[PDB]
Formats: sequence, C-alpha cells, structure tokens
Amino acid sequence: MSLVIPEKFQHILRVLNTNIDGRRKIAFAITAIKGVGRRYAHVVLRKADIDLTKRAGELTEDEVERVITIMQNPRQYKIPDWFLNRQKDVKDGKYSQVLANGLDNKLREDLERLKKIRAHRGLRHFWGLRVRGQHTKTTGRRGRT
Amino acid sequence: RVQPIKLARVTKVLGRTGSQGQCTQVRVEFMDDTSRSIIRNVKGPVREGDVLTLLESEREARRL
Amino acid sequence: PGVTVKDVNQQEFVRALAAFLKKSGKLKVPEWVDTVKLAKHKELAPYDENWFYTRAASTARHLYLRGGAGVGSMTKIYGGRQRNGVMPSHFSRGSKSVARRVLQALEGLKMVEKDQDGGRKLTPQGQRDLDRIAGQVAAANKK
Amino acid sequence: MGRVRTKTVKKAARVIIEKYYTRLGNDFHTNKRVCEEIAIIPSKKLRNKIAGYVTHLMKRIQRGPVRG
Amino acid sequence: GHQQLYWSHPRKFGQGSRSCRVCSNRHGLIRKYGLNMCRQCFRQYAKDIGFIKLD
Amino acid sequence: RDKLNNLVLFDKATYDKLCKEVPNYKLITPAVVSERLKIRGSLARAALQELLSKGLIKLVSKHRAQVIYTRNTKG
Amino acid sequence: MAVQISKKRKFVADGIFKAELNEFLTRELAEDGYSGVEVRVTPTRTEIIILATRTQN
Amino acid sequence: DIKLFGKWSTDDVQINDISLQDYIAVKEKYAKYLPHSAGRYAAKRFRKAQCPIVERLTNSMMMHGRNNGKKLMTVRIVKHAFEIIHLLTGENPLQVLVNAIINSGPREDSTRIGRAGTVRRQAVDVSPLRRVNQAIWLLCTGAREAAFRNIKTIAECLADELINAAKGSSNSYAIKKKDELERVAKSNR
Amino acid sequence: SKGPLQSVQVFGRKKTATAVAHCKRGNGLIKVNGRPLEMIEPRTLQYKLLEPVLLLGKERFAGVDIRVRVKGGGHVAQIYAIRQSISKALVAYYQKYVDEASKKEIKDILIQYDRTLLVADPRRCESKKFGGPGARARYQKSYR
RNA sequence: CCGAUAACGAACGAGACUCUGGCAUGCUAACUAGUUACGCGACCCCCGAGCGGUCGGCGUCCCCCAACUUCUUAGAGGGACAAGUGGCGUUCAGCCACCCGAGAUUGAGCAAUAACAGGUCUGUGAUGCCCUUAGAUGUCCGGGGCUGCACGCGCGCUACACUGACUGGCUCAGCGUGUGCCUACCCUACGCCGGCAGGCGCGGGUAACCCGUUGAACCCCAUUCGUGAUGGGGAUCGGGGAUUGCAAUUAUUCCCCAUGAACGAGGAAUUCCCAGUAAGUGCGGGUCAUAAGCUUGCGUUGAUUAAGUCCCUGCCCUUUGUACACACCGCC
Ligand SMILES: [Mg+2]
Ligand SMILES: [Mg+2]
Ligand SMILES: [Mg+2]
Repeated sequence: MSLVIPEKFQHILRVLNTNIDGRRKIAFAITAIKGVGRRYAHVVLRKADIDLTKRAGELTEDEVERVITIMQNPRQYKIPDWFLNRQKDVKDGKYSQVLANGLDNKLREDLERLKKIRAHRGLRHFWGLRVRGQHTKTTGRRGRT
Repeated sequence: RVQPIKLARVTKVLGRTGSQGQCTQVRVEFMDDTSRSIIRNVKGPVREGDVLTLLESEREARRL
Repeated sequence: PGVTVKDVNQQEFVRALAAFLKKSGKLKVPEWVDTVKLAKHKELAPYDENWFYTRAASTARHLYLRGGAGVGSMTKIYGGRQRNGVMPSHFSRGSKSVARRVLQALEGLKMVEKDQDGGRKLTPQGQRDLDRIAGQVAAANKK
Repeated sequence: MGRVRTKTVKKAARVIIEKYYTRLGNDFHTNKRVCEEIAIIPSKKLRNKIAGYVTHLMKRIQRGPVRG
Repeated sequence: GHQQLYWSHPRKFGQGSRSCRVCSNRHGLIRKYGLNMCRQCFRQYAKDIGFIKLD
Repeated sequence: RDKLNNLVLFDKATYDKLCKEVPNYKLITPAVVSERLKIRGSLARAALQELLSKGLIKLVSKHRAQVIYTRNTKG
Repeated sequence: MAVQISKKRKFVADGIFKAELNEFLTRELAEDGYSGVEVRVTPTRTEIIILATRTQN
Repeated sequence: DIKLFGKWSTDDVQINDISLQDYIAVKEKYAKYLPHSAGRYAAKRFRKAQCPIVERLTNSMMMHGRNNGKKLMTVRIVKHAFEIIHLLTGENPLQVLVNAIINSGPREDSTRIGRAGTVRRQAVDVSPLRRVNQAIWLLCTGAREAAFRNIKTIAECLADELINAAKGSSNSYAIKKKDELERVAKSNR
Repeated sequence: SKGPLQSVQVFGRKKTATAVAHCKRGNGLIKVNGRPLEMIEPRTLQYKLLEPVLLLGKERFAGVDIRVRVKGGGHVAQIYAIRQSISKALVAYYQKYVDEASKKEIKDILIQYDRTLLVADPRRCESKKFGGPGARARYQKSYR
C-alpha cells in the first residue's frame, strides 16, 4: 500500500540480452527493448494481466518469464496479426515481432538484400541519401557536414 | 548624509523630453512644504494631480 | 423530488452509469476492447480497462440529450485533435467500429432502438433508469 | 484627435445661417430639421455635420459678431 | 496523326482536361460556381458578369 | 544542479522521517514534499493521498493540476 | 431540381453569356458604332437590344 | 463583503503610500467576485488604473506564446496561489499581495540617452503607473523564471515569489531586479 | 397571486453568442438550457453567473420564474450573454409589472457594479487582410 | 481648417461617398426562421409538491387547427453631431476630461497631377519587328526532367516542456461550399462489415427545406506521468494494409506496428504590432482524380505596454548651390 521498496527488487535488471531500468513504470520500462513501442508493450502487459501502476523492479521473476514468452510469441496469445512488425515477411511470409538485436539483424538484412538486387532504394541507402522521395537540396546538411 | 525620501504632488505636466519622448517634465510641489515647487523628470505615464515618490529634494531636472 | 440527469454533474453521472453497467452483466463487450485504439487521432490505448463501460455511459446520456445520433454522429462527438506529427494539428473522427459495438450492445440490452428515421433513441425504460440513477447519485452528492 | 470640420460643411453652414437666420435655432435637432427641408443634402452624415456647425456658430453669434 | 495514338492519352481529369473559356490557358483557372475562367480574363470581364468589389 | 536521482519508493530512512515530520509545517504539497524528501513525485502524490486517508492532514483544494494539503489544526 | 442547376450557377451563367455576347457584338459591330447591349430574359423568350449609332447599318 | 473567490474580504486592507493608494484598485468598488472582467481598461489612457489589480495579475501572468489566450488557467493559478499564501501566512492574500507590489516597485530608473553620442543613463524617478506596471511585470516574470525547469509548479512559485517580495527577503526575483535598478540609479544619478 | 400572461422575453448578446431569457411569474428558480446555473460547465466562472443574483439577493428572485436559452459563440461569450440576459430580463420584467421607483434601486447596483450587466459589449471582430496572418499582423519581409 | 495676409473666389486629390459592425422589445413580414401558450405523450416524481420538472419527443398551414416577431432573416427608415457640461487655447480653429448615451476615431473599397526604359510577348484569336515552318522552335504519343545535392539565403510549420504530455469525460462557433455545355469529376446523413485507413446498401440535398441544431479545436474537469533528452520531440528508416488513376518507383495520400536524430529558448543581426489588436486555437474557400506545412476568409480564448519623439531608418515641404535640362545612370 504505497509502501517502501521490498527486499525482492531489482533496480537494474536484464531482459534477453539488454538491461532495462527499474524506476520506470512497468509498461514504459520495457519499451527500451529494441523493437517494442508503447502500444505493443501496453497490449502485451494487459495480456500479462498484472498491476500496471507498479515499477519494473516490483515484477517478480515468474512475471518476468511470463511477460517475455508473450512478447516473444504474440500470435499464439491472441495478438492480432495487424499489430505485428514483420507482417508478411519476404522470407517465410509469417508474422512476427522482432526484438533487441534480432530487429537489427532484420533491418540489416533488408538493406543488404535491396543492395544485392541493386534497387533504387538500396542505392539511396548505400549512399546515405533519402529513400522516401523527399527533397535533398537544402536538408540533410547536418548529416552531411 | 542620505536625504530622507518623501513625496511630491504633481501640479501640471510641462512636456515631453529625453530625445525620444520617453520622459515627461512635470512641476511638483511637496505636500510636506507646499511653498517649494520644482521641476522633475519622470519615467512613465503621469497625469496631473497624482503624487509620486522622490528620493531627493535638492536634485532638479535639466533638459533631456 | 423528481431528479433528471440534466440536474446532476455529468462527470459524476457518467462514472455512475458506467458503474451500473459494470454491475449488470447483460451488457456485452467485444474481445478486442483491451487491444484496439479508440480513434485515429489517439496515440495510446485508454488507461481504463473499463473504458467500454465508460463509452456506453457517455453515449447513453448523449442519446438522451438528443436523438437520431448515428454511428457517424458518435464519431464526430468523440473525435479529437490529431497532432499530425510535424504538420499543424487537425480534427479526426472516432472509430466507427467502437461506436457500432457500443450502440449494438445497448440495442441488445434493449434500452435503445432504431428510430422511424435514421439513428437511435432511448426506450422509455432507458430514461427511466437514467433518471433513477441520476436521482440516487444526486442524493449521494448532496448528502 | 481628428474632429476638424471641412470647408464643404463649414461654408454651407455659413451660407444657410446668413440666408436663413431667423428660422434657425440653438437646438441641434431643430437645426438639422430645418436644414433637412430648406437645403438639399444627399447624406445624413453631411446633414448633421452641417447642423452641428450651425449650432456652434449660433453659440458664437449669440454672444459676439463673427466673420459671418 | 494515326487515329489510335493521336488522342490515346487519357485526359478525363487533371489540368490538361480543363482550359479557360476565353483564352484556353490552363493556369490560374477559376472553377468556382462553374466559372471556368482564366483569372486575368475574369478580372477583365468582372463587371459584365456582375461581380463588384463592394469592399 | 546536475542530477536529481530521486527515490521512486521509500526505504527505512525516508518513510519514518516523513511520518514523523510531515504534520508540522504549513505547506503540504506534492512538489514541496518532493523537494524536502528527495522522493520521485508519483510517490509523493501517492503518499499524500495515503496520509490524507490516514488523517494526519486535511485536504484544501483538490484541483486536477495541483492539490493542497495542510497540517492538522491544533485544538 | 436535379436537372436544373443552382441559382448561384444560374446567375454566373447568365453573366458569362452577357459578357461573351457583349464582346462578340463589339468585335462584330466595332465599325458600326457599337455602343452597348442589354438582355431581358423571361421564360417565354429573351429579348436582346443593341444600342448602336447607325441602326440603318 | 465582496468575497473575491468566495472569501478574503477587501475592506480590511490598507495602503501605506498615497502614491500607490490612488493607483491600486483593490478597494470596495473595484473589488470583484472573480479576477475576470474585460471592462475595456486599455481603450484610453489611464484606465488600467481603474482596472482591478487582481485582474492585472492574471493579465501580466499570461505570457510567452504557449499560454497567451488562456485566462481561465491564469485565474485558477491566482486562486491556488492565494490559497497557498493564506495557508502559509494567515493574513489576507490580497493585502500581502499589495505589500509585495509596494516592496517590489522600483522608485527610479534611467533614461539611457543622458547624452547623445555615448550612453549616459541619466537617473530619473518613476511615475506611479510605471511603478505598478514594473512591479507586477517583475513579479510575474519572477515566478515564470522560478518554475520553468523544476518539479515546482507555477501556483507554488507564484505564491512564494509573492511571499518573498512582501517580506523583502532579497532572494525574490522582483526584489533583486529592483535592487539592481536602484543601485544603477545611484551609480549614474 | 393568480395573474396570468405576466411574461417578458429579453435577450442579451456579446460576440455572436445570444441568450434569451423568458421571464414569468412563478416560484423562485433558475435554469439555463434546461440545467441550473450551479451545474454549469466552466465552474471557474460560476461566480460570474451567480453574481447578479447575489448582488440584490435571492429576496427579489423569490417571486420570479426565469429560463434562458443560449446559442452561438463560445463558452465565455455564452457566460457573459447569460448573465446580462438575466439582469436585463429581471429589470425589464420589474419595470413592466411594478413601479420603476423600486426598479431604480436595483438597476443602480448593476450599473455601479458592471456596465455589461445591462449594456452589451459591441466589439465583435476585425477583418483579416491579405497582407498578413490576421487583421493587423503582417507577414515577414526581408531586404537581404 | 483657423489665423495673419496682394489676394479673392474656386477645382481635383483628402474629406465627402458605397459596403461593412454595434443600437433600436419601433415598422414591414416569415411551415425554407422561429418563440411562447395549449393538447397528446415519454420519464422523474408521490414525503405532498401537480399551474411540479426535462424532452432538438408529436402536433395546434396534417390547414381551420393559437397567437406574435422578443430571438433569426432583410427592406424602409431612424440614431452620433464634439451634441451637453468643466477646463485649456488668440478665445478662433480646435484639444483634454466627464455625464447621458449602444456607439464620442469600426474596418475596408475607390483613389489626383506624375514618374519609375519597374513587371508581364509565359493570360489573351492584345500586339510591331525578327527566328522557325516538314528531319518543324507547329502539333500528337511514349519515357525521363521540372524533386535531382560538399555549401549559402528567404518565407513557413514543428517543438525544446509540469503554464506540459497521455487517457477519459463535459463541451460551445461563423464565414462558406456542395451533382458539372466541353467535362466522364458533387456534398453527404442512416444501417451493415473492418481495429484503422476503407468497402457495401439504402436515402436527402441544384440548397434559411438535406448534409447540420455545422455536437470543431483551444479551453474546462478528473486520472497517470515526474526534471530523466523523460510518457516532451517525431526527424530518419523497416515491415505490412486501403484509397485515386492508364500508371504511385524518384516513396501521390492516408492507416497499423516498428528506430527514436537533432532540439534544453537561440551569437551578431533583424521582422510585425495598439483593442477583440498581437498571440494561441481550430474551421471554410482557392488549389483538387488524390490532396495544404501555402494563401485567402471566418470563428473561439484573449492580453502587456503607449496616447509620445525626431535619437536611428526612410519620406515630404521650405531655403539654398548648380557649369545638370537626355535632367547625377547628368555634365566634364
Ligand atoms: Mg474620402
Ligand atoms: Mg516508427
Ligand atoms: Mg555660384
């Protein structure tokens, strides 16, 4: 009841292969995982069915292992297929949500496959320019100098 | 050595001064000694009949 | 005293009605309540997990205040400013599906019905219970 | 500031005072009433400006001769 | 010249579909109230239509 | 003016001091109590409402942008 | 009326017709002392009267 | 009797200096139930004096773009500030506000055109209208610059700026700028 | 105690926000748009709406029955139009059905408190010109 | 304008004028605007209210079955003139202040004599002269380009945060558009399906009849966040879905999930502005198969400072100099 810090608390704690804060709210603290935003964190925690007002160190270890399974395998846990990151993948055609350095692997893969096929988007990516059709006469000068 | 602060009552406004009109010449007599009337240069919109604080008595207002 | 909903504070009245609909289990909810966004201009899910009962409570007094309010009327009512990112803000309407689900749920609850023209209106039992809860919440508010 | 009259209203007031003096008066409403009928002013604005100047000159002439 | 490609380009919309009803220019065309008029032309004929700068 | 690093929750040293010293000074507000005890501020609001439900203070304003509490009147 | 058009477009169309008519009559009777033209439109018929210097011409 | 914000009678107040006595509108006829009345007090000269002072407080409070049209927010701000100062002092919030205004008002300033070629800063006195304007402006901007980057709220900082100005505690923003202005007035009097 | 047809209808408007009060004989009660003034939406201005009745007290409001309908404008304009509608309707009903020798001592309180309670504010808006964002603000310019 | 006064009497521009806005419980009238009262209800009420209350529920032009215009609409008019009074002034033009008054300077349009070798031949079947005219600088179709980036300048939007952000709830606008001669392109309520962007079926509106009682934003009320480049910011970038079109890649637009960059109030410099004004804040029109970060209009919330000056920056007038008169881009 708005009590002191319990003994079973972690102020910095490890999830997958990266650490997340403890003082933050439980949903906002886990968005630091590279690939999950506020909406995904909130929906997977609502499916985790726990107290949302408690911080990240008040999450007991069984709740840790509970939330990570949901966040890793959303499609079995009634998460809508339109909610996911890798909808209709170009490799397997199977929806998934990519997290941490897995997302880094996927993005690097997209860049290098576009580079291999020598598409205009891939060439713009390699040259570091803009890829979404916007102008380049006046902007980007911070990144260029 | 420091002169005591007192008040002066505006009798009438003489004109605008300060090379930009920012100041306003006024004729004021102290209610403490109603015989003595001096010109002072004020800062801000001042009407006739209002009073204002004066930190000194000897000092008068020159042009500008 | 004959107390009508127009005689009571709406901030308290809405939560009173939502509490009543929470008490009565006849009202139905869709399974996607905890997942979907309430509008195009919303940036986050609603904080309350009873937001559906809140929505029904709001639209109940809205249809009481004026009838003929269809799904589009509900979405215009519940619409809000869209931040548009870097573009200047604008107005966007609410979700059509959430208005459809709430109005159809009230219709199944059978205190609202389709009119001789478009839109829906309260049954007399609807305002009967609305003024009942308004009277009891007014008594609790005053004393 | 900016309430000065014009020569068009001033001269017409002078002429009507000099020609029809006896009928005029010291009431503005009366002055505009007589002016409305004995003079042809297309506009109400010009009409009552003429009447006001006529009244002011009436106040002047009742206590001192003027250029009129 | 050949019948098929002399007009094969669709111009059922866009700026090429419409033109000024006075000078056939497609720039600054005013389509309000079905005017369909080049602006420098409408400023010329404004009095005739009945448009008056009341203010 | 380099870092705050406030306590998100209480401990042994802070909870007892809050309980013993809060009902003495005139101004009982979430921001002021956060300044005094280096607490987070969500915790300050929660602790203020828990102390109000304990009865060691009385509510004053209760506005959605800022609440005011005050020490008990002595009599 | 779905076949009929808005009153705004009606007045716009009539003004456009008057302008085109006046321009064409100018370019047609410039040497004939063209001065002006007017139209009285009634549902029965329209009467167009042309003011010129030499109506014999 | 007037009960601005439902309390804090304005009949028990007083002004120590006649110069601001006729230029403060906290009196019974210029006492309003709320600090919100657009009576067109800027239409001609010297009408902001007839404007009630607590209206002026929110008037000078709403500044700096993000809140430039909001009067209701500044009204609830002055409401909460009055509540806070009365809780932590016990005397009349309006009376202590008047005392804060009087303490903060800079009696002298400079003209900056004391000579034509070079800046000279001839020291001159201040009309009472400029006095009240400078005082309220300094207080409002003092609260603004007190609570821009902290947990401390605008109502709290307006309250304690008024308290510090009333007591002349030398740490208030308005008091400090007044002190600096008097210092430069003596510097180039 | 049974005189019928004792009714007036007095409007009050400011900034394209009109509010008409229908005043008639009845029990002392108040309602704007079918809800009491105490249950108004911007309650931070609720003292402005209860201000006219607290001026002369409920004693002269005990024998009156008034209902107001409001349309147009925004919230603050609605508030000001409502209060001036209330004051004007009360003073007009009073002057109509009883003597003005006692209407003076209620009109003078209103005028000495705030002229807007009986005289509407004429200022509405100014036109935006094609040189800048608004009525008098102009667009930027650069010489270099 | 007054006043001196070899000038008097005029004329144009200014003013005047037209429109705009506030005031008329005065007039003219309104089932394409309504308001009261009445009769049906519907519900709250019975402690008892009972001529109790709410209804943008239904009617009293469903025509015999009520009135009126207060609200709205727009015509005729009126109304404000420094009119009254105190003071200043040559006591003149006028100025300041105050009462009564809705209003004691509302905004605009038009704008002289002239000049700028100012801009436009790319607005024109306006136009002299010249260039080209069949391997066309005519014209049509296809593709690209008009977007392209070491850097520099201008107009803008977005923020930098707790005076805030998020969630929900309460909640009030006015300008104004809306189905097409070419020309195939309208505005849209309601019901259903989708989470969204969208799709389907039924209508209404060529318009004070429908969209629409324009349920807007901002703001207001509660919760959560907590000084952390943080739940501020959403730049960049990935994956996926719909819309328009013949065609979307150089991403047309919009939607969902993803990364979260700079940015912590801005050096020298410099813009705009006096009352419903700056500003914040949305909404219409123009653009349009698709569309606004632009612009033109409207509405909401709504201030600070000043009633002055020639210090700066420009402009005019008088005097003056001139060897200039093609008029200093001069002459020599
Ligand atoms: Mg003129
Ligand atoms: Mg993203
Ligand atoms: Mg010589």
